[PDB]
Amino acid sequence: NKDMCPICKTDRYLSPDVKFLVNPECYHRICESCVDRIFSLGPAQCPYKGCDKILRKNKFKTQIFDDVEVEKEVDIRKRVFNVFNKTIDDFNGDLVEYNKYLEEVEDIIYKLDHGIDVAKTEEKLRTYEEL
Amino acid sequence: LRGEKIMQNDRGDVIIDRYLTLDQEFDRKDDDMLLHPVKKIIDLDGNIQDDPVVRGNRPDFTMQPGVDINGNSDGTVDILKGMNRLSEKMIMALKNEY
Amino acid sequence: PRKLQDLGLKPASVDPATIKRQTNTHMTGILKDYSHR
Amino acid sequence: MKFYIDDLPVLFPYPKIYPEQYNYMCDIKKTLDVGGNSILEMPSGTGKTVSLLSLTIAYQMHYPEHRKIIYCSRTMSEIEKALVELENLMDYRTKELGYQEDFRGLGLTSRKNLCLHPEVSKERKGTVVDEKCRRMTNGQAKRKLEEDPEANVELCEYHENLYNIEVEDYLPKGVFSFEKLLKYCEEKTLCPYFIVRRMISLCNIIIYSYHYLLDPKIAERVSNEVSKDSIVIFDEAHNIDNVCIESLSLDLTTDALRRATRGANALDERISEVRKVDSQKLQDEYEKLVQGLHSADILTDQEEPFVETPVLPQDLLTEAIPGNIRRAEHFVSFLKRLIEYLKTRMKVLHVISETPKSFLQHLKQLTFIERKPLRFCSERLSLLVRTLEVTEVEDFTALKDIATFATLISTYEEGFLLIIEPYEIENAAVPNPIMRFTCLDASIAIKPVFERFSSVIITSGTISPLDMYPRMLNFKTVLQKSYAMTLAKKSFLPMIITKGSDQVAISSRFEIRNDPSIVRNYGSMLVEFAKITPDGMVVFFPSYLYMESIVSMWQTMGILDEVWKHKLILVETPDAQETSLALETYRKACSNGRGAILLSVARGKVSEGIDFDHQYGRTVLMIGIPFQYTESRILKARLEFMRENYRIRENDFLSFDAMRHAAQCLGRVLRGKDDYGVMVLADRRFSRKRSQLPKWIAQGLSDADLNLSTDMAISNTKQFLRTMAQPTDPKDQEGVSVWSYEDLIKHQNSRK
Ligand code: SF4
Ligand SMILES: [Zn+2]
Ligand SMILES: [Zn+2]
Repeated sequence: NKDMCPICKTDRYLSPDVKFLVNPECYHRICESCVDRIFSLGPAQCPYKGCDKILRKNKFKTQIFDDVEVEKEVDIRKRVFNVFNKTIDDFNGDLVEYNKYLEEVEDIIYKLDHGIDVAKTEEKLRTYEEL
Repeated sequence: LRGEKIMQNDRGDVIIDRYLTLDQEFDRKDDDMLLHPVKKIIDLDGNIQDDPVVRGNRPDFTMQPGVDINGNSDGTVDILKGMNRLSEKMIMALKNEY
Repeated sequence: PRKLQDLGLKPASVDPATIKRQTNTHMTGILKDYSHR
Repeated sequence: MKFYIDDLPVLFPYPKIYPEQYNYMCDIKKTLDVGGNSILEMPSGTGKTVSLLSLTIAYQMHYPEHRKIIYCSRTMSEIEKALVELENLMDYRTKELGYQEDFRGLGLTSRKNLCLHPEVSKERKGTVVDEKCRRMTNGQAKRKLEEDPEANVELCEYHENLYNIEVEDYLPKGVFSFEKLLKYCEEKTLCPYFIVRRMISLCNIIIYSYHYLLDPKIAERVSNEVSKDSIVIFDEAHNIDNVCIESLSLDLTTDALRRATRGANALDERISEVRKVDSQKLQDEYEKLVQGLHSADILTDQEEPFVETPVLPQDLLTEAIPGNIRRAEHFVSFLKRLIEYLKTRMKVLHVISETPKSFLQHLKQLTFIERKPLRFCSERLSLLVRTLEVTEVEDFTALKDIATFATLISTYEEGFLLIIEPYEIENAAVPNPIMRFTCLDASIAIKPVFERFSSVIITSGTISPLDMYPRMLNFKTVLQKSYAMTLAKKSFLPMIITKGSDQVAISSRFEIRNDPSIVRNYGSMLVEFAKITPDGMVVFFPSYLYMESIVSMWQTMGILDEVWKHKLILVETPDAQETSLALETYRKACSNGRGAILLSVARGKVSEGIDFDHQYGRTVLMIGIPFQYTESRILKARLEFMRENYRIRENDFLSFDAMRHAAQCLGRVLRGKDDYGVMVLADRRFSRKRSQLPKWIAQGLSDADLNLSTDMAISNTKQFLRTMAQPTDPKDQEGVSVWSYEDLIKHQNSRK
């Protein structure tokens, strides 16, 4: 797992040109070679033991942080900050309101990361983004 | 014992070399034989321990003992301690029971 | 060796094209040859 | 003696006085009465500390203001010397005034230097000592013991015994040196460290190192108790900039970050464990955080924050927590992703230097951490750890470094730079990435000191040139002058050697350190001088690495065998305890006539407070100019900042920095005027640095000695040593170099 593809086990030592990729849907490492073959002609199920989440090739990206757990939080933070975005001037300098607003956003992000209330919170995200 | 760097390229006597590890035990025993509390006037340990939380920029390699490519000590520091130990033992020998 | 170098793997050999194969005679019998020092 | 100044009577602890000392005292009195800062450069061969204490102590006892005195030295050993001199001066006053006046004087240092606990004083690291003492003194053990005596937690009898007596009765009136302080406290089972820190507000004169005044981590607690109008003295402040810069500097390695993730994971696990069983503590802490309280309002005076404030007290935000890191879990996640960003920035392949603003902008881009929450990282962590019942903090020790970095980078933006290097050691098989946060401006750390205190005296034996220090440190002086010793007969012979006996130029340039001719030429100089030097010889090298290489070369050649026949060889080592034993052996060897030679580093531990008065030093051999490593990213950045801001040329500062260290070592040989020694500067580059040396040293350097050979140097040294062994004529120094009471009055009459 150190430097070999979980599927084809193409180690970098024998294939230094190998390049790894990850998918936000399940955050699973996979080399470029496997991605093209399984998803070139259309969507397919993740080829992992225990994972049945479908994914598309276009969604693959390069991992930034070496820790998968931190990657999930940052991407969720980016998704939330695309809807829940405000500044101190938004509350006319009211620090107390701004601090409470920041904590609420942090609370939402925490719930999304650990799936406390996925159904209820997801609806709240959809409700707010419209207005 | 002459304070000269030992070279792995050349080997001397098989019989005598057996005592090399024993000397490492004597040096540690001799280090305690010389270690004792020092007057605060020339106490260099307290100068560096004056601020236990001091954290700045660590010194360059010129201010630290030399190291090899592999990162281990080159061994030149050991002879420096050996001559330092020899001088300390000579002075201590003067202050005998007599 | 060239094929491995082109694919990335370091070859543990080289092409064999690179190797470069690289008056007075009464004193006769008395004077020793002190040619060098 | 007891003479008079314009209106201030001063009691000198000796029947005699040098002309320089009286002139030194008069100038100091003028500065104190007029106010402001001043820079005084007094020779090392004349009593400086005694003069300072004599005048300042009289000043505080005579004027109605009774201003307190703050004495700042550079090392703990200097504090001991100052206290010993103070005790002698106070004893003389007590014998002439007929009574012991109300006076308290104490020195300060870390717990390691004053811990009497039989189990905690046996530690080789000061951080561990602090942790153990805090565990037994935070009060958690006392509170737990009160609730349930069956608790196995122990207490410190020394700390406990102090509660019985009042703070004003910890020590009897007088001056207590460290040697005396430990003995008195041992006989009564009391903690010297806590006694001193609780009496700072009551001491007439307080002595501590520069780290206790310039480093924000430890200065704030001590500074909060001292007075605002007290007298401040900076003794031996010729290297104060290094202390100022190192206070706001940090270095991060790959191992530090790898150890940080483990601590962060442990912290999250600990929070989960506490959440299950005891969740009221988190809510109670959260409630206060919502109110707007900080560590000062929450933490008791008995306990100390886990993370020392790494920024100056004037730069800390007074607003409530932003709210992002208000909850424990949110803060841990905030901390965790911060560590990842640091880790992913350590994979760089070439040196990158960027300002904190650029680093913050990139941080705000890759992740969504804002500047304001970053500034509170250290403050928030100290609160979370305190409420977590973290009695064992071995895992969380690494997190202190990350918090310090976060609070430093997010606070200051000017005069600071961030350096990332792919090779900590250029000669390494595997790259070792390092992230250095360096402070370029040297006046940031000292700015509060020059503003809080009105009058500050900066004195040192080799502080020259005096014009640059005001340029480097943003402050102004009412007067700045240097005294020249009025010695009747030449007592020190400063010489410069540019070539060896073979007339070959000699230099200590690092690139040519492995040269058979230079190594032999330096070795020949060492042997030849050792033959004529009677008892003691101190050898200073430009860097420790240079000493290692050159010393090893001498061993192979066989120079040392010849040196061993005349004197014992002692060498400075990186270990502090081993070096201290070497000094003890070196001093013992010089006293008994065996003769010894000490090899040290000009920028080492020996040169920063160790003295070689009379026998322990009779000749100083400066092997090369102690030039800093020019090819250093930290140094190069520092030079650029000074050039652009203070208009200081790169070459001028580098030469000034090297000379300030060479002179520093030169002044550690003369005590009084009956002391003598020969100073030789062995480098072709010293020939043009005569104008940069201290005035009292330059005046003694003749024009014929600017460039000498080894053979010529020995002849002059032998002649000088022979000349200094003759009985000095008393009449030649009755009133030209030493003043009796009658002579001093005469000088006060002619001047008036
Ligand atoms: S209270 Fe004093 S004696 Fe006790 S552990 Fe702390 S420093 Fe040591
Ligand atoms: Zn693959
Ligand atoms: Zn999957």
